[PDB]
Amino acid sequence: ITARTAPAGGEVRHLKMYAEKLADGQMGYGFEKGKASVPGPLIEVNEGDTLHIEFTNTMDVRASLHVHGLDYEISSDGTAMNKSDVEPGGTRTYTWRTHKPGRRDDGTWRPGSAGYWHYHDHVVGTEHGTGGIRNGLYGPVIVRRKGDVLPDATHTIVFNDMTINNRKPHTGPDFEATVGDRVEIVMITHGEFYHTFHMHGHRWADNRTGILTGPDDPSRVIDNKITGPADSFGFQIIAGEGVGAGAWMYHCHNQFHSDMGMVGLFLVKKPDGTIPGY
Amino acid sequence: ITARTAPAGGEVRHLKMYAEKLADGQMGYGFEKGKASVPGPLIEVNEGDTLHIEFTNTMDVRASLHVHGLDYEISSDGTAMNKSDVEPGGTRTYTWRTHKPGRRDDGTWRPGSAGYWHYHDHVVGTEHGTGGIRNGLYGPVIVRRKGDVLPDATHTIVFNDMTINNRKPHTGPDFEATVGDRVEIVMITHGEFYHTFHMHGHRWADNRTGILTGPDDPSRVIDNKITGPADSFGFQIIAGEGVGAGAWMYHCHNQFHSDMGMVGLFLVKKPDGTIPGY
Amino acid sequence: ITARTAPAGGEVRHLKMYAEKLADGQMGYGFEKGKASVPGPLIEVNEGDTLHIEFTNTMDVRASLHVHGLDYEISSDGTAMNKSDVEPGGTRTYTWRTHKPGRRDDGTWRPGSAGYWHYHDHVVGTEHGTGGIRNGLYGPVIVRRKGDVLPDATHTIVFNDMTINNRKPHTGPDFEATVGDRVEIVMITHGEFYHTFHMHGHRWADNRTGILTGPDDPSRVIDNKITGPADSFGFQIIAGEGVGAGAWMYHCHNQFHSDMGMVGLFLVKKPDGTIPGY
Ligand SMILES: [Cu+2]
Ligand SMILES: [Cu+2]
Ligand SMILES: [Cu+2]
Ligand SMILES: [Cu+2]
Ligand SMILES: [Cu+2]
Ligand SMILES: [Cu+2]
Ligand SMILES: [Cu+2]
Ligand SMILES: [Cu+2]
Ligand SMILES: [Cu+2]
Ligand SMILES: [Cu+2]
Ligand SMILES: [Cu+2]
Ligand SMILES: [Cu+2]
Ligand SMILES: [O-]
Ligand SMILES: [O-]
Ligand SMILES: [O-]
Repeated sequence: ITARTAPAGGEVRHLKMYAEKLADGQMGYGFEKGKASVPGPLIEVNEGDTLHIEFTNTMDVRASLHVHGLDYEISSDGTAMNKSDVEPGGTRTYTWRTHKPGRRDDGTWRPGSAGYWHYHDHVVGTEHGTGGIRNGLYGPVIVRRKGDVLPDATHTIVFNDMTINNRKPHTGPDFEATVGDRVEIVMITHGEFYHTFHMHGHRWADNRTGILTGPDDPSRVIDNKITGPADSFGFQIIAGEGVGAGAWMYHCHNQFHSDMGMVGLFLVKKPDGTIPGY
Repeated sequence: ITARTAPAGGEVRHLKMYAEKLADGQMGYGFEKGKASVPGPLIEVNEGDTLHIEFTNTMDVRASLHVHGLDYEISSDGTAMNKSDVEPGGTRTYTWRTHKPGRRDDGTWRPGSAGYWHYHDHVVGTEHGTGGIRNGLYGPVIVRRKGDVLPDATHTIVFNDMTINNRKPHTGPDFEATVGDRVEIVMITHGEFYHTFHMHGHRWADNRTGILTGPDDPSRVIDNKITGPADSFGFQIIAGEGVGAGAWMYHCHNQFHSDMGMVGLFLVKKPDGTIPGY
Repeated sequence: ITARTAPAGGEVRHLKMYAEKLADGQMGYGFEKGKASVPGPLIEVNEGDTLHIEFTNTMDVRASLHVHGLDYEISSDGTAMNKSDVEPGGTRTYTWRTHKPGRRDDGTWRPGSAGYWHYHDHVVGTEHGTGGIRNGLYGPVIVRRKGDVLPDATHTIVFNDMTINNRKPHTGPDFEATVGDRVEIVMITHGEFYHTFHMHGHRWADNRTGILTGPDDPSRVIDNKITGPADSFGFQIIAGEGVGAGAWMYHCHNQFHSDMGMVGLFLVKKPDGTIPGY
């Protein structure tokens, strides 16, 4: 493999995180005060890493951090129930652990933590984070397995109710690649709606990594994936592979949601920077 | 594998079953008159087993027994259309067969019956069982393949419209386990709604058994599964594996649905019997 | 395998196609003028084939042809944005290529084009084809991989909003087979609703072909499949295998949708042409 690959994990990483109310009314996570995003920052790690996150709630209401997929103790589940949220102005340290797969004492196979996951608030608005999530308190988490192929860039598309990334309808987000790039997309759904994520000109494997191991990988290949609230998948694609440059559309294929604004562009450029038709 | 495993099938099993109207308005299946449950009793069998069920309808309206997954002749499909429902007070013997996998004469591969299946009414309220299903006429069916790992206990979570197991909003069901137990979940959806089943602190394989065969199983690992009417999956988890004891929440992650009551507790206890925080 | 298998692709195929406004008000694709259908004709090809489709728009409104899964350049994505639709009375040649799977230069594994795909309009009603798709501008596309088992017949079932193949509620379509026939279903969903496709007495593998490769194929076996707008899968079944002849119901298991009309019959006949109960 001429491509970069993920190393074996086992680091103890540290991370400061904030929750901020944004001037537009939204709420967002950030790694630096004043630099909060919706979606929030991407956290990326290797199976075996441990992550300590000193999370500071800079808001006037309680807020929390809840993650999918990773190992955490109940003290870190981010729920009011388990006394795990954070009061206004407070600071709590959360810990996420990840393990490699392997055989258990009983001969059964323990799955690893690798995958395309995500984190979100669990206590704003309701004890399930309905307000925090609607407001933008969600972000992606990637856990890589030793050997995983690494992309040239990672992009996060979140269908949150009937928006992408909390944007006004019909305003993207667009993003750009050059024909040939190894583009990784993290796709997360939130809210009370169901969607189908469709991408013109490109397809991927409906498995953990979006990539087939080889000739024996039985995973289906698809260009259209159904998604429900708190579902998260990812894939990698070769921008324009076999199809060339262009303004490639991505959208929710729900005809109503398409019409109502859930559309963006994957702008795959030629080596000279141009996009056929423009 | 030092865990118990399912034996080869081939038995001819007999079963008596009833449909009763319950004092609280609902309708339920049972194995003994006066002991009907919503969800109904679990039927569990091995590939190759045959099941003769003498089903007696103790209600004042036609009722039936329709099963997913297993082999049955049209006389046992449980529809009014094919004359295989049951008159009030009547008694009828349904037969379900199961088979092992193996090679067909044409060299193709016939799948076996193994899986996480279910049974429900088909003629109450409408010719599609809408009333019976609404009222509680559904139950789980497990078909095991020789060698399948057996659990310490099995639990059935049914998302029926916007309830769990037909319970009142925000009333569980909760279950208890001890850190270390092998806990099997049978998850069934019924009605006119779509859901995502989420479970804190735990994850499983999105394949037939919920378990990875080993290092080569390409099955994706998830903690959030989308489900539609009459969908049915299952899985096993090691209670608290890598995360400890606690009041672990499970719910539909549809923000509206969890707000409206669709939440339960998976109480994983320390060996002293306690649950962190209480 | 003593059943017919798909050959290696590589042909350059040519195809003429029309969009016709039908007298009942719908819009359909056809291969011959005056012989348009909803669903439109089945296009079927082998990995490596190229297909040039001279598509003539016979209607009073712009219309287009957009395909899932296969390779196409941006000049052929069928969108207004990319100047790829067809004006009334106009004629445009779209091109679809397909490729075999194989190893990329970087050691990674490029998936082939094989699958159960589909094509539909992208510019009638809205820039997402909401009108065309509503009216019936959709059809199936199969891309076979060398060695794929071929069926005795293929049938296409489209859940379009709350109809099957744009039919009036409770009017089928029905299909006939003989016990033993190898029957292929192409299942496609369009519109703004979500569905579960259920079939009595039969089951299939939730992978690309609906078939297990053999004893090592980890794919789940199911009889009930969730589906969203622009989703497309297919499978093969042996009509009546292990269950006998009969009037086998297929429907959307959404209790509301089946009550509301989304039901059809798979009439599996005895060798004497009869159907148990009639
Ligand atoms: Cu939660
Ligand atoms: Cu959508
Ligand atoms: Cu498309
Ligand atoms: Cu969540
Ligand atoms: Cu049915
Ligand atoms: Cu729900
Ligand atoms: Cu969670
Ligand atoms: Cu059913
Ligand atoms: Cu599109
Ligand atoms: Cu439906
Ligand atoms: Cu059924
Ligand atoms: Cu489409
Ligand atoms: O599309
Ligand atoms: O959650
Ligand atoms: O059914």
